[PDB]
Amino acid sequence: VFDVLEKLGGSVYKAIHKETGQIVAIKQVPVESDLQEIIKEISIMQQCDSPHVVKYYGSYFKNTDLWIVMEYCGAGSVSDIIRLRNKTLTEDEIATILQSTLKGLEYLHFMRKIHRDIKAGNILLNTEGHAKLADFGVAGQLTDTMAKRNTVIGTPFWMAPEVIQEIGYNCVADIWSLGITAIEMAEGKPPYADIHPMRAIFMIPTNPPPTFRKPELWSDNFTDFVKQCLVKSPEQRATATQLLQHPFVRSAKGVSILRDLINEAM
Repeated sequence: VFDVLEKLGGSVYKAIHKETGQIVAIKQVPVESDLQEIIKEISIMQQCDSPHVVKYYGSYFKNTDLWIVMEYCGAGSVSDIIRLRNKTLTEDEIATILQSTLKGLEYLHFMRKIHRDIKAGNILLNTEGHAKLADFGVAGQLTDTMAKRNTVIGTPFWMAPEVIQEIGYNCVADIWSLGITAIEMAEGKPPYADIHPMRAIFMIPTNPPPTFRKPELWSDNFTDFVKQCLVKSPEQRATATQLLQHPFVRSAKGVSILRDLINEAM
């Protein structure tokens, strides 16, 4: 049923679906492990149907292992691509990638889900250059009787001020994480990266919004895009829908402009 090839990363494999020839990824996890986040991730992906979100195809038991079958993203994460090439991204490459990422967020947020771990390591590119959100293992779900989440969770440098403070928060926590991700893609690491993450988390609520390390390298469009994402007040912060109309994003080139990037990395 599945013809497993090489190890890409328990662990991840490339495989063919012998009934279609379609390539998939199969994550192998031993059943006797902590499956808490695997369970949450799959429950969230099962509810999603979007070309900007990694798809889940199903699960199997095999010799005391659990095999999870998922959409295959050939180029890997944006973070991998940056390491492989040893180069940060250009304004155009970032505008294209984040346009698709924002369509993913617009979809999730309409569906009442907060990803909670947006960062370059969790945006995946397929070989045609289409970005997809992955890794839903700490995602939150809003409901009728729960209009805010309050769990302090995510990855420290990318966490929104309101997520760190005790107050509840909603989907726009992800928009803060996206601004940090824009900086990470342009500069190679998030603000506060050289300081202890348990120290940085206490600074995030009290400090002014982060800026670019070298403001002179970047256009006014890109500079303004990051400013809007990183508005400290959650109630004032732009939505994903609104940011898709931002001049930095709405004029983004087609995915053809990432062909250099993928080819070089792969």
